[PDB]
Amino acid sequence: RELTVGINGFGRIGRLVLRACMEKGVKVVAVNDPFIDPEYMVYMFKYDSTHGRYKGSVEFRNGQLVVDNHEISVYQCKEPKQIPWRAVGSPYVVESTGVYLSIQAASDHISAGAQRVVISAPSPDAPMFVMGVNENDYNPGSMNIVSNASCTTNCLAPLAKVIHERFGIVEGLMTTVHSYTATQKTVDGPSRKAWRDGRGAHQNIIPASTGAAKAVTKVIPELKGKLTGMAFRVPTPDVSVVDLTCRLAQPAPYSAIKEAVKAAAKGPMAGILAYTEDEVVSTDFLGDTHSSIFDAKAGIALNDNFVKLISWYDNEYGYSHRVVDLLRYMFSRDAEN
Amino acid sequence: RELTVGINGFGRIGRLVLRACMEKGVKVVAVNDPFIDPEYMVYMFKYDSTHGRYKGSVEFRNGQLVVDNHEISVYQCKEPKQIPWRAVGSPYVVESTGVYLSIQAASDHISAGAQRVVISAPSPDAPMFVMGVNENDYNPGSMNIVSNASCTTNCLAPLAKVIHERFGIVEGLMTTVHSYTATQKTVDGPSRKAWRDGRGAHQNIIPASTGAAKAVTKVIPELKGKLTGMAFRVPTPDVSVVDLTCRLAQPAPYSAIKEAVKAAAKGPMAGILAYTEDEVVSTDFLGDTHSSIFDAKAGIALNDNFVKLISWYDNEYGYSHRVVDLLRYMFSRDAE
Amino acid sequence: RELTVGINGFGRIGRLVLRACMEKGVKVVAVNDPFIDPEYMVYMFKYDSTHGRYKGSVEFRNGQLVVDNHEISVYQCKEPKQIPWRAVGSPYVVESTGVYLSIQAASDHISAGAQRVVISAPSPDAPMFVMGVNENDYNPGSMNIVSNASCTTNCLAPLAKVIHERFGIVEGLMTTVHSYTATQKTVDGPSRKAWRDGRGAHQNIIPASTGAAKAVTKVIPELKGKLTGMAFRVPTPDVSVVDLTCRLAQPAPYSAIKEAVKAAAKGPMAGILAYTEDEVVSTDFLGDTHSSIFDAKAGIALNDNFVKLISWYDNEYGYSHRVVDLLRYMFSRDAEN
Amino acid sequence: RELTVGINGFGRIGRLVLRACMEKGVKVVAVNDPFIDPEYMVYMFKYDSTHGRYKGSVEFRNGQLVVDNHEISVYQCKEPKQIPWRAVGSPYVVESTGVYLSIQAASDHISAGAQRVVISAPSPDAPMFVMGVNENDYNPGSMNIVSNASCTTNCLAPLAKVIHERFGIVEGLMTTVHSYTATQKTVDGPSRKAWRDGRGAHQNIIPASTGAAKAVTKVIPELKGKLTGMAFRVPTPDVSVVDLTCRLAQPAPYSAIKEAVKAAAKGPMAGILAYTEDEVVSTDFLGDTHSSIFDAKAGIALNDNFVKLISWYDNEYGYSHRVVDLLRYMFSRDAE
Ligand SMILES: NC(=O)c1ccc[n+]([C@@H]2O[C@H](COP(=O)([O-])OP(=O)(O)OC[C@H]3O[C@@H](n4cnc5c(N)ncnc54)[C@H](O)[C@@H]3O)[C@@H](O)[C@H]2O)c1
Ligand SMILES: NC(=O)c1ccc[n+]([C@@H]2O[C@H](COP(=O)([O-])OP(=O)(O)OC[C@H]3O[C@@H](n4cnc5c(N)ncnc54)[C@H](O)[C@@H]3O)[C@@H](O)[C@H]2O)c1
Ligand SMILES: NC(=O)c1ccc[n+]([C@@H]2O[C@H](COP(=O)([O-])OP(=O)(O)OC[C@H]3O[C@@H](n4cnc5c(N)ncnc54)[C@H](O)[C@@H]3O)[C@@H](O)[C@H]2O)c1
Ligand SMILES: NC(=O)c1ccc[n+]([C@@H]2O[C@H](COP(=O)([O-])OP(=O)(O)OC[C@H]3O[C@@H](n4cnc5c(N)ncnc54)[C@H](O)[C@@H]3O)[C@@H](O)[C@H]2O)c1
Repeated sequence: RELTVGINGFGRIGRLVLRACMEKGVKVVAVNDPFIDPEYMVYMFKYDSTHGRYKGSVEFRNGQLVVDNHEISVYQCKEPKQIPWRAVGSPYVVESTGVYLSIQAASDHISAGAQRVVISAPSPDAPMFVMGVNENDYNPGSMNIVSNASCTTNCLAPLAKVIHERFGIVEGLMTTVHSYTATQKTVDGPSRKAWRDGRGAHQNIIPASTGAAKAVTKVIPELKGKLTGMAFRVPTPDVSVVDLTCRLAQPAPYSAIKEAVKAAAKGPMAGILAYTEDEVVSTDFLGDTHSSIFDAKAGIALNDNFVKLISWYDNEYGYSHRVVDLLRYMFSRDAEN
Repeated sequence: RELTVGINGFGRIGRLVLRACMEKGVKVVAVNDPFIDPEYMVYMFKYDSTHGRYKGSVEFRNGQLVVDNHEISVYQCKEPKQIPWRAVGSPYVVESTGVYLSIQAASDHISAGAQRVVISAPSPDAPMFVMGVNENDYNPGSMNIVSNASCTTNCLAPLAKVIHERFGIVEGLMTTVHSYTATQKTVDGPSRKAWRDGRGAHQNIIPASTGAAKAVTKVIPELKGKLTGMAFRVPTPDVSVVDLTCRLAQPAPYSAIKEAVKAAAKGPMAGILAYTEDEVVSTDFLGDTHSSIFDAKAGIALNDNFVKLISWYDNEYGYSHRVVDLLRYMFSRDAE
Repeated sequence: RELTVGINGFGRIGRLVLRACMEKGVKVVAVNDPFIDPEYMVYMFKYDSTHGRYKGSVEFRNGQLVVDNHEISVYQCKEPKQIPWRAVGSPYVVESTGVYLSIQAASDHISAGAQRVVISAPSPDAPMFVMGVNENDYNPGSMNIVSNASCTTNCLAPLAKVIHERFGIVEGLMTTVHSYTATQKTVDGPSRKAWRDGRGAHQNIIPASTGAAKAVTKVIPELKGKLTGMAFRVPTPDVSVVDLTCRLAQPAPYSAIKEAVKAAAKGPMAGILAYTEDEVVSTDFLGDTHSSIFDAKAGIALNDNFVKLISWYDNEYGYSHRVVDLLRYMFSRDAEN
Repeated sequence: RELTVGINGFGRIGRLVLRACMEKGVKVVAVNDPFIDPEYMVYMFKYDSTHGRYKGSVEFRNGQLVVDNHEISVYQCKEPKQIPWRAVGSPYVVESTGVYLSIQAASDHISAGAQRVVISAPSPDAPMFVMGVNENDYNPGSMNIVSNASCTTNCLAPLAKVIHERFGIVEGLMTTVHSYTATQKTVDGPSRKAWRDGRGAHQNIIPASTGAAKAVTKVIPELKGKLTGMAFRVPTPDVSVVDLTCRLAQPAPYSAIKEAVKAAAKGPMAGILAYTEDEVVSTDFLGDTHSSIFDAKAGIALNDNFVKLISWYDNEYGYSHRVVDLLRYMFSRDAE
């Protein structure tokens, strides 16, 4: 009768989800990754190029990963249907492999003994949630497979909600200037499904499609047809920034925009949306747990109804924190039985 | 009876202007830079981290830089009033130091012997020009000091002109995702006039100003109050991209946008504005001489009146070619 | 009765081998890569983040890649035994996939119709060659599967040959400061066989084992037991540098070392070993076709018998040129029938 | 009756020295930097691209920088002779500007009121110290201006001492693969005193000098003529690694090398020299306070008398901690 968590895919998100669970006191009972044995998991969790050394103890024994004296079972399965989730008492599962994105693909975790699945990416069909925006729409009795959307959606949606509710978004287009990720290549190589994404990640500014802005209209249905966008991948290893250009229905002097964002940050979006007026740059958000940090000085108003709003996000770390927040939220709701 | 060019500030722009002049047959008679001696100028011109080795001969002798057998006088002065422009026959001067941006600061070149000055950046008061957009407003009678605007302005203005003339820009905002430059720092250091610009250039996405925010509506006055924008400096050493989000007056389905850009690129803006449908990334424009290369596949439309348009530019190389094109244009008009 | 070439694995080396063949007038009859279709091959060959746009025409039609009007057959096979080399008249095959490194693995090309194979990497057992060092040891009648060693070996061996023959190498240890490659990761990810190599390539200086110095003693047997070394992978996308610290038998004033290197560069190692006294840095060798460029000003002599010698190499481009040179050499020798 | 510290040059080293002082309870009474005002110092100290946000409070008021409630006077002088060190009670001064390296240049601090000066770089003439190697040679009677050598010297000297004392270094040569620094350039620009250092720092592997080449045999005189080396600057923003290739007198099988380093790290060089057998890379040492971290698995031996030894260092952070350790050592010795 406590939340327990299983992680499938011990990657950037998977490992940082474990870090967040340790920080928040969420019990992780098992990790599955066929490419990382237990001894190697210790190394990959202990040392991080982006987020530093884990501040605590990491060891292995008895085929287990032991973090701050918490024993975590380690499985080595290539397919969700192979994973023995029943053995660790039917945990809530984070699907962070990147390759099981549909209800059908993720449902094999349920039949292998998972109580619920949270897909750590947009899904073509599983219901999507962004904490601070639409988590109340989760239904414990009808949804065992959900999605926590993307990092970009988690940055954009809270800001879009604040702005739309105060001023009215008539239409908006967004760009994210985004750090490279594990799907990209060190040098020019094959990416048949998205050719630009094969090009050397460290050498290039790379345009890339993203459903993340429209995704904000799955989580904020009033914005259907009113928001879309795209990405540029650039040579930084973490932290990204949303640039939202929108036309507003009611006049929105920039002072009124700042006040609305601050009010949201201090109140209902505390911990999700933050507000700064400092002269920040991307590294200043390494390790930041917010979904969206509004950059007051970087935005521009052409006029009272046409503005460019800028918001930062640690795409690895903020998102991993939201995965945990969504799990905890789901569990508190699922207690409705 | 012929165009001759002097360069003040033998930097990224100054050296690439000399390369462009060599490519386009324009005679450079002198280069001034107090921080680079002739023998050192050979090395800095011969080897380039971004644009490769100079394909030709580079030597020094008799206090001169010699490129492909052309002798270039080398001066070593810290202030424009010190430079002996009269000794090399009153050249047209490129002001590419970054620190003499006003008519007042640049006029010292004229009184030191320069025939004309082209400031290689936006100016608070000198008239600004973008080839393909407003060069015809140059008035030989009354403009001895001019500006070639900025690299971003040279990318944005040709595209904005095409879109505005075809569909009508009601309002627009732009971003440039821009390579780092010489004003930035390798590691966090002082930049009291722009604090974010001091932060390590290779480590950060850095919000910043763009010269295009102010310059674009000087060169296209009809857009005054309808367009501005900002930059993010990112960890690439050259090539940048404009992302222009605009609301349009006339219906602008994306097929019509593509046909409008193509027409401009094949016609009046040939050599200035190009058009691609290839799956391009920033390195694909290293050494491209165009001002603006419209990326058809990267753009997105929300609807027929609200669109995001993407256009690339080699911020060092395209702009340097435009400096040379402006000089040749001025010289031809000065014969009136 | 002309050299014809088949490429297996159209990667950094595979594509740059095709560029070199075009430059040198070597006929490439076919390319095989299961991850790159013909239309996508056009794109990957045309545009290069490191070496610029291909200067010529690239098109596809009739299931073929057409470069400067030369038609090249394109195959899409995952295993060497699947490739129809007989269909294109028994070419000499470049094995540049990175995954068929042994005589046994590469021999399937022979049974599929390849006349010879050149493995574009060190082999555990195929005989290895470095142009300018030991190519004369190739035997047309006994070797159908050979190796062109590695980029580092191709840089080190020519210099080591010059120095050993003039002064005598008593012992030497080398480091290569080397650009990242396709085997590395954009962000921290799994590399179970070599853990450091999983760490983000763009963020880190990464120590990495290399058999490349000892490899110089397979190609220069007199140096057995006398040379080994290691690598640091660093955040550049191409071009690397050898730093060889050696104790010499005969006194070797640095002026005598420079003269020996120059004599080799102007004479028997022309096109293989070059010599500069300019104030060069890594980008200055992008596109350089030499195996080894000796940096006169960067080296140090502690004394007449103990020195550190520095030599540059474009690891992608120089090596790709040597693959072609070795093919042409093999073919001229194989004419012995 | 207590150590007080003044910092001249509030740069990478100056700010990280203030961080180290805050961590180690050392009182900083003043900071001087003509290029950073108090309000700007708050920002530059609070936010760090490499080492993260300062974990504490940072404010300005009354012309002062206030860190965790400690008031620090802020001066704005361009020359040491201008700095009012007497106003803050004759502090021990860190000279971390990079431009006052000689006894003669640094002595102006003494005549302006400094009790002592620690130059944060090798000096042509001031006596140089490496903690764990030769600090005992400091003579309070006769050394008011000293140097803490360089970061590479602080990595190399402790390891060289251990190896030489155990096995005897016959001869050695070293390389440091070193992160870029503030002296380097974002894009190819002028560096007339060291041409390769002008080339774009983020694009290139750059051969360069290391302060350790000359400094190591000043701090370990027994190695004079037996050790020198060079650097390659590469595209990382912090952390560097020494690669020491030496011929040894006594048999040195690699197991014995490991036991010798371990013994030093656990004993007399605790906090200075560390020892790891983990599969480490450069980022793993961000924020490490040790001078030298021996990488057991990365090294290689050709034979029992010829070996290559690898040791890491956070060039910014480890060195800044050593500056503070040297100041505290000097202060304790000055009580004699
Ligand atoms: N990195 C980001 O910024 C980010 C942010 C939000 C969401 N996401 C999403 O999170 C998911 C993972 O992203 P990542 O960045 O962590 O990628 P990653 O490549 O770092 O991690 C994927 C992990 O999954 C493991 N794996 C692969 N196949 C597996 C399988 N069949 N079974 C079990 N494990 C398998 C890999 O070995 C690896 O450790 C993706 O859907 C991604 O879109 C990423
Ligand atoms: N780099 C770009 O992308 C780009 C593009 C368009 C325009 N610009 C503008 O061009 C100008 C030069 O920029 P850059 O990127 O070439 O900078 P840079 O730092 O590379 O070049 C400036 C050069 O001026 C020399 N210099 C400095 N002070 C001088 C003086 N007082 N007198 C003579 N020479 C002096 C320097 O030694 C250096 O060689 C700036 O105004 C910049 O805004 C830059
Ligand atoms: N890049 C260098 O600096 C360098 C230099 C010298 C030698 N090498 C060696 O050359 C070889 C290739 O290196 P690379 O850098 O070009 O790697 P790469 O990853 O860029 O290229 C490998 C190519 O092989 C293809 N491939 C993968 N599996 C295949 C298969 N089963 N059949 C056919 N094709 C397949 C991939 O799709 C890819 O295009 C490796 O052995 C490498 O060690 C690399
Ligand atoms: N960065 C490293 O890894 C490192 C390590 C060890 C030692 N050092 C040495 O430390 C010194 C500082 O290096 P850094 O990397 O901190 O450089 P830096 O450029 O970051 O810092 C120098 C600071 O001095 C200030 N300054 C410049 N001129 C001044 C003057 N005349 N008076 C007062 N302040 C002035 C600058 O505004 C800047 O804040 C150099 O001697 C360097 O060799 C650097």
